Amino acid sequence: SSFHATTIFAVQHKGRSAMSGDGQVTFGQAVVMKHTARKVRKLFNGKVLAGFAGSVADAFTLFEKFEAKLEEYNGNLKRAAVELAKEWRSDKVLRKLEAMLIVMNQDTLLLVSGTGEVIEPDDGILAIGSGGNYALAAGRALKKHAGESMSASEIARAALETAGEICVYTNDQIILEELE
Amino acid sequence: SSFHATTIFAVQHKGRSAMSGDGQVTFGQAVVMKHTARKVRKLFNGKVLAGFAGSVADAFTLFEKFEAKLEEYNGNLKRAAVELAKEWRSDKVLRKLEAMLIVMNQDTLLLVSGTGEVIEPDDGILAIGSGGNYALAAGRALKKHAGESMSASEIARAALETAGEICVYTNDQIILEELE
Amino acid sequence: SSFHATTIFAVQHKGRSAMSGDGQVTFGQAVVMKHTARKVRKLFNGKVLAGFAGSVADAFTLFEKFEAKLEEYNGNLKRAAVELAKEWRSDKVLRKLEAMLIVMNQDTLLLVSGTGEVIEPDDGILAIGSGGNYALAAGRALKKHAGESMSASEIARAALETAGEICVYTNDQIILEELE
Amino acid sequence: SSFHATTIFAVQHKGRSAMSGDGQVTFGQAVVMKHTARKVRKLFNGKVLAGFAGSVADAFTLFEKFEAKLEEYNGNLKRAAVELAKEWRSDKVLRKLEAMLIVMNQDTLLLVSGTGEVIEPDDGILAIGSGGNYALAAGRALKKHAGESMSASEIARAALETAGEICVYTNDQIILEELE
Amino acid sequence: SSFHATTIFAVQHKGRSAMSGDGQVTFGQAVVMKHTARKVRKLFNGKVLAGFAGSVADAFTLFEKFEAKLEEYNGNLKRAAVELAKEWRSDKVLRKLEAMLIVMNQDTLLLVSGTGEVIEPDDGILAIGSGGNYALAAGRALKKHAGESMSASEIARAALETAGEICVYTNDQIILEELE
Amino acid sequence: SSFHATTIFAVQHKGRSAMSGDGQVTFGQAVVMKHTARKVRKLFNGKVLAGFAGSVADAFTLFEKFEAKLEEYNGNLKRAAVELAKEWRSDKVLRKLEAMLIVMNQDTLLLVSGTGEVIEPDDGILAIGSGGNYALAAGRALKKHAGESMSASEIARAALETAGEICVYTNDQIILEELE
Amino acid sequence: SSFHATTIFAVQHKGRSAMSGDGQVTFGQAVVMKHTARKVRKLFNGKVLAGFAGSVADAFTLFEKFEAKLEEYNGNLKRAAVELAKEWRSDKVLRKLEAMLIVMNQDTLLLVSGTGEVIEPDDGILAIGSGGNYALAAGRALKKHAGESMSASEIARAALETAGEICVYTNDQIILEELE
Amino acid sequence: SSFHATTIFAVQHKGRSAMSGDGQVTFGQAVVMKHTARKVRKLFNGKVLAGFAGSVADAFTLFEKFEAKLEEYNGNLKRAAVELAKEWRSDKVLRKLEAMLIVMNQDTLLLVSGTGEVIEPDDGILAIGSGGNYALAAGRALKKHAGESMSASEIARAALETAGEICVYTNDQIILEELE
Amino acid sequence: SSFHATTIFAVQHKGRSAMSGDGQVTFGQAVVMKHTARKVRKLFNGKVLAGFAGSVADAFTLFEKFEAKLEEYNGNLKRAAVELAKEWRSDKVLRKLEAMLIVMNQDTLLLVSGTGEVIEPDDGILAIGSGGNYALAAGRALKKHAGESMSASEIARAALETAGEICVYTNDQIILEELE
Amino acid sequence: SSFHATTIFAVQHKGRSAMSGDGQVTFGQAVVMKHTARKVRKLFNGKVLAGFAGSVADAFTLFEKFEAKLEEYNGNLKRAAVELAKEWRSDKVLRKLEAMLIVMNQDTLLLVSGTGEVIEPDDGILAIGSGGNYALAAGRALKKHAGESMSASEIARAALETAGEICVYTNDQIILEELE
Amino acid sequence: SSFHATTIFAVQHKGRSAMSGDGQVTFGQAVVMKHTARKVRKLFNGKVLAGFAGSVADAFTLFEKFEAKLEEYNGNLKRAAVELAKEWRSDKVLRKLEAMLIVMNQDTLLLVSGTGEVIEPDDGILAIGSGGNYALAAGRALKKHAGESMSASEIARAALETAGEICVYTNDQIILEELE
Repeated sequence: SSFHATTIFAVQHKGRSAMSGDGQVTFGQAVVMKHTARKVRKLFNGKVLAGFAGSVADAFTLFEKFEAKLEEYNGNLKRAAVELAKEWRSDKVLRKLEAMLIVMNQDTLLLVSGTGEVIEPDDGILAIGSGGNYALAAGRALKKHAGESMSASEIARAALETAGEICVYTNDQIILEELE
Repeated sequence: SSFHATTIFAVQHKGRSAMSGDGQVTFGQAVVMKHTARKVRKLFNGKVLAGFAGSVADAFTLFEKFEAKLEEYNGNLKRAAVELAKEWRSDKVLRKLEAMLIVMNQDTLLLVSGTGEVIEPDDGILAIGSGGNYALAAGRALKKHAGESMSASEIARAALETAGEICVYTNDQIILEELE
Repeated sequence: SSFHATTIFAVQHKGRSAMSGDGQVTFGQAVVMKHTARKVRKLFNGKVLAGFAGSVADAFTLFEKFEAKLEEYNGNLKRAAVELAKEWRSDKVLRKLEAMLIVMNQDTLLLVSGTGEVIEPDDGILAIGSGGNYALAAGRALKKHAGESMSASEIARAALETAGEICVYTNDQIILEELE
Repeated sequence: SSFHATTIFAVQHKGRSAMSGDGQVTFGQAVVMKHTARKVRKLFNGKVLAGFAGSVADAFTLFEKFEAKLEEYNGNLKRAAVELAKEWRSDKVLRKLEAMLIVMNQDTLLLVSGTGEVIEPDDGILAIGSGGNYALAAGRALKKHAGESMSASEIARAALETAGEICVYTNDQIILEELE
Repeated sequence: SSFHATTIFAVQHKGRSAMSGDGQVTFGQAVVMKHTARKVRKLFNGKVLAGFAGSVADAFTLFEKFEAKLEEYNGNLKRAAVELAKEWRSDKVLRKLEAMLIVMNQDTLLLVSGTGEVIEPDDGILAIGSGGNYALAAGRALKKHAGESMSASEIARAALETAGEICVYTNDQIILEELE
Repeated sequence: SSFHATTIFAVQHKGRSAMSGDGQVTFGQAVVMKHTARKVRKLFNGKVLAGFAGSVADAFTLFEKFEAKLEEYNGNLKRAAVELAKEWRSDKVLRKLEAMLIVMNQDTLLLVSGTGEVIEPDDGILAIGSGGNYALAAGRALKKHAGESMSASEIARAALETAGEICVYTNDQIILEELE
Repeated sequence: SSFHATTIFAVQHKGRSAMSGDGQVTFGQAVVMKHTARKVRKLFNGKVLAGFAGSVADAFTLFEKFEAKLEEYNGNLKRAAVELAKEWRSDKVLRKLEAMLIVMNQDTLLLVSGTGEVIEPDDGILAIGSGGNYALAAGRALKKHAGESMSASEIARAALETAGEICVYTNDQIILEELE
Repeated sequence: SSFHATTIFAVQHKGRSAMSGDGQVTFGQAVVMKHTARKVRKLFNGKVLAGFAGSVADAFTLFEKFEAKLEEYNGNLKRAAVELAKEWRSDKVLRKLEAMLIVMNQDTLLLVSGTGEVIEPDDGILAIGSGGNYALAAGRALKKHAGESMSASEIARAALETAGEICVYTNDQIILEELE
Repeated sequence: SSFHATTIFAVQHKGRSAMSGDGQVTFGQAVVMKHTARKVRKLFNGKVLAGFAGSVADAFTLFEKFEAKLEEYNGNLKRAAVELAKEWRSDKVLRKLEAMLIVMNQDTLLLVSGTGEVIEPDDGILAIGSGGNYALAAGRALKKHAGESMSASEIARAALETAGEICVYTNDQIILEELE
Repeated sequence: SSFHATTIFAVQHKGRSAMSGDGQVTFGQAVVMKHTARKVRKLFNGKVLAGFAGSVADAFTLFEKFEAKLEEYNGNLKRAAVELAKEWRSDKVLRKLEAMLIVMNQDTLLLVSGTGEVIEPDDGILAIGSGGNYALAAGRALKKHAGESMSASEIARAALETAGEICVYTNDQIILEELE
Repeated sequence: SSFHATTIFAVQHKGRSAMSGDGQVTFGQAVVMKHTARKVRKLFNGKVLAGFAGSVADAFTLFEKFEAKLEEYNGNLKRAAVELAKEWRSDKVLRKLEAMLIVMNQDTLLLVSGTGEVIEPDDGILAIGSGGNYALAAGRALKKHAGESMSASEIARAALETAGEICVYTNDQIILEELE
């Protein structure tokens, strides 16, 4: 069989911008090889958060094509988001690729898919990978519910946390990133 | 094809005991026939909450065998929980049956399965049916997070709410039940 | 292969109560054997409308069990609806059976299923068999939009009409029934 | 799994020409990621309406090839329709592509398919994406029945409306477009 | 593998009543064991034609249950048709049974199915077994077309004839039956 | 799913040469998008009838390669028939292509297949697409049977007619073509 | 579905060398389109017999490559046999191809396969296509038993004959060929 | 989907006899409902250890039949082991059942299976449920290597420990049992 | 069928660095062809250990690309690890390839996958091929428990040992390697 | 998954009568639970050898029904062989049963199958279970080849031996039985 | 379907070097086309035995690439073995290829696989194709057992012999080769 997605969660609340992801590398059906991996990077002079879901070749790889194209247009996510899609959708080797890409900036927030989708969350919460939905369900849940009572940073941390709790493919060691 | 599960969520917080479920009846792949159904009943002189997931024949049906056996032992869920399992696990017609049964009392809380399982949630949250997990992920999420800030009743309401929001098979019209 | 469901449509608007169904008997993949069949009967001194979907054995058969139990409780659809569910859900031969049952009265309106479901449409339109949805779509659509502009009888007629238009399994010759 | 088609509906009644589509982005089995998206664009100095179904790469992408070839022949839809078919049908990457294209003009109206089909509705209603039929059913149904009673704009709106009602893959927020 | 259906064709034109069937026994995928078999019998003092499709146990077997029930009601096909369905639909061993039963009388004409269907051809042509459709397509074809120019008897003969000509599972040696 | 074949029927009787086809565009399982389409063209100074089955890109497309190669040999169907096969059989994009091509001339008559077959009907009747066989069964049926009593033109018309009558994927609006 | 192989049979007895094949063109599951086709040709100044099985493109096509390489080595079947194998086995389009090739000369006798096999029958009977074995069975059987009693020509004829008898895919009209 | 086995491990080293099992109740694909469950019981005046794997109905249920037959023969595991096999293997409801049974005594040690197997480990380690092997691997491994260095109790504990490490279906909270 | 992975195990304890793998070559379902093979090589002036899993072509092959890129950056595993990933992940022929690569150095330790993953075990044990987990289970288990009590070399040896015990795909003859 | 067959080999040479079988209990795909099991018993005052293949419930179970019926006829294997078949073939629970039964006497030798076969080896060698064929291939091999050079007893021993050597599901610890 | 492997057996005993293979060409499921074929060749001035398994195109083909590369290194099997693997593993057309290659020399002995394996039998016996295992089981069997009592040459002969005896896809006519 294959390696399982990592779970990754981005959220944007009261103008803080945040991305949490697990470390759990779940190989095969059931086996776990590692308990920690970095797939949330900081891109472009800490201006963007991007987490990928996938293999660190694929991972690294996409990332730069997002860079390249971010410079290639001086800060416009949406634009570069797109022009990557095009690039990803077309490339033989990545077009087939399963996972997605979470990109966000100071302002705004994007799902970006092997398949050439690019998605914009109405409510400032995006989420990918194994437990995705579970954390999505945590995210949206908290924001709606203890927006005032908690933070950006915090809400995301927690997303993941809940995930690992319902979710076999998600684990307690969380990486956390925010912009300034 | 078949009718989809309803989603139902029970939770027990700061000694309030609560069960929310959607109404959405999703027939076939995609079609929706109704937007309201009662599958959360009050059982045994408002002493127990029980929601089922399923068909109201099956529904009604199980319910009474839980009654019958609740009287048959003067208030002991666990006991009756079990002795139903036995009964359900064995019966030709219900043993095959898909969904589960959420039963709770003043005190405590149980999953009860066609298959003769009976389950006890460490953290006082149980959840069944379509969006289950999504609401489970809301439940556990809130409790952990705005326990103080919100209620029994409330937390459950909301579970469902979030569900319908991620979940195609779950819908906004929620039934709510609590004991005293 | 098997014979295809017939399409049947019931609706209830400004106090008239109505059931339209096609005649198309579509055998096998593609073949059509007949262009007319009656599966909408009048039941219980023209007090109820019921159409079934299925085989006229199964058809006849269910119908009487719904009779028997309608008398068995002096006009209560819902009640008898149910008690049929029970009976159908249990029976070896009818439990497995595919199609559902539309039953409505002066007052009110029910889906009733081999599976032990019994369903109540918030908005007075019910629909079964091949083109079903197509006509549910038409139903639903007419009422919201030309409630004023058209009738019970007429709205039902049309549903089917539109069905046979999109749907290869539904055909122009429609049986129409109403109560008084 | 994959993202679900969006539902799009075009219709043409008493000389107004109209395109409605939902916003529901339904990822995976059941999950919903967004509630709004634009895939109905205005093309060629607001002379044509076109909605696509698909991914905004694929979306964008097709659209321009339909531009390019619309100019390439000074207003002839049908012509360009075709010549696109050809181009789409051949291209490695778009040929396999799932969804279709609705293109209409002042005058007339076209389905255009990855497969090299190009389709002309006898009755001025075309329809794509998830709930499609549901809304085609509504479309078709409205026009036959409340042609008089309602408009272009309005009939299209409603289609979608009814869709989101039966259909779990279609949602209430509708984008509406007409030409002059 | 299994033995293939025989093809059988009944038709009723200008008040002559006629049933043709092939002899071809096609075993396994491709093999042919026999070239002649009688599955068209005369029943009830040459009052009825009945052909079955199937095994001559099953064959013989059904036949008598049609007899029995024909006497059991003094000439009413429809009635007995039905009451067989019931009987066939229910019996463990015949309910599963694939093929159908063509029954006709002086007057009228019926398909009768393992599944408890009973069918009435609007246009006085019925047809079962391998080439069914091909002969159905001959039948309906001729009647519509050289009604005047040909007979009952004749039209049926020919049905089969055409069948064997398009159809691998149908063969030239035809049995022919009519009533007086 | 996919668009269904159109049905098309060519026949050659008492030296008249004729091609009928339906209009029915059956999309998806059951849905119908259009009720009229031209896929029977006149080719080569009304010297040849050719109907295709398929997409009008594919359609148009094949057609010209038949033209081109018909000129390329001054009237010899068979020859050009073949040399197309070669061309079609080899081309990546059409070799996979499902449907076939009916070509006929003043004299004679050919099936021509994506797969590089080229076929010659002993009896001057060819037929493709959805109801094919049903009309084939009508064709061969009539000719054999009311050759004298009817025409080229006529026999073909009717083919289709019968088809739509047994066949869900075939519809009453027929296009008719003949040479002089 | 696809067209069915034609059955072809070659045999070599008391120094006569013989190839019989049917004419039955069996399209789709069950349908028959033609009753005659030539796929047994005479090659190389009536020095070789070869029948193919397949499509007359593929047919023609292979044949010439066997020509070309027969000249390419001045009468050596086996040699050219092979060198064809090579060529066929490699070619993208013919490698995948289903059927095989029977080639025989004055002297000797070969099976030659899309797969790069080349086969030599110990006992001078080779056989391909639908009924093949059936006729190989007949072949083989005749020679062992009425070698004396019958001929080359005759034994081959008969094979096919017997084929069309057991086999639905094989038919009575046989093409016969021998060398001098 | 279904609930996942719990992992249970028994081992027997330097005359102590030991059973460890996790608490993880893993429902569905990925979900976890509980983190604690007891399926290791003490049987027969703390004379036997037995853990089951399964549902606490099935669980309870088997257990007693092993009681009953343990008394039924005054301490002989193997005997009763068997006679249970027999009983389990035969019973309609338990025969199909998935999981196995670990039974051990002062002396000795048994696998016992729904299938009528009864197994004796040469080396005193037995193991069932989700992570099983993982822990059998750990078991086996510890004993061979740190027999001296560690205990009964301890070796068993650890097995599970290591399980929950590799295995997503196994979790940290371990129930531990030994006899005297 | 195919040849089975060989089992390979690397571990790193108290600064010794170790790789054990079996010799069992298990062809087909059940068959064993050889009992010894070398797929653990010493790389880069005995500075690295690497074992592959696979075919000695694939084996050899990968190995050198890991050489080449190890030189290509003067001792940095991780770096070269990656740059290999890239290369492997991309290459048509190696990308599809099943097995992974274990690479470790004086210092540190890597999984490297045809898929473009590159993995770092928190606890210094890595493991591939047939029995893998079994030995990972043993690995992991030994270190936690008899770290003190045993060595690098020894712990690795044993892993495999235990493997061949549970695992039919792993066998007693172990190749052992360490660096200095 | 399931437990794998044991391998068992019976052979009869120069009037010695012998049965060898492995011990290897291979659970699941790959896992091995035990290395020794007795499934070769001596029956009927050491007059018969019988090995079964299967579960020791099933095992024991069959055995006695062979006993019972052996007494029930005073020494006639064949007879009792048969009358067991009947018994086994019919019984609901054993008729489904996979493995077979090797029975032999002073004289002669029998395969006896769940399915109601009873088989007699021409050459005095029978063999069942995992490696069957491999040992069968050893058996027949030796006898043919070093009949003189080796024994009954010996040849069988060895069978198994070879098996475990090619065969993953067969292991070195062999049980051996002979009569006098 | 396809042609079945030939069986081929190489063995090396007391310094004689030997390769036996059957002739049986088993086509399709069950059919046999030929009873003799040479796929064991002598290569390189009778210095090497090589048998292939497969098609004589593929066959011949591989063979020379083994030659070429054998010269290309002056007698080193292993080396050339390998460098073929590389070549075979990579080539589009042979990499997919099923069977293997048995190569041996004066000294030593190799399996060589489409997949880029190259294998070395510990015990000087290799075997490929249909009955492989059966003869493998004979080979290993005899050597172990009547090494002294029989020869190289002999042992191999016999392998095959036994095969054809258990094995449907292996036949009595054996080709035998040895070096000097």
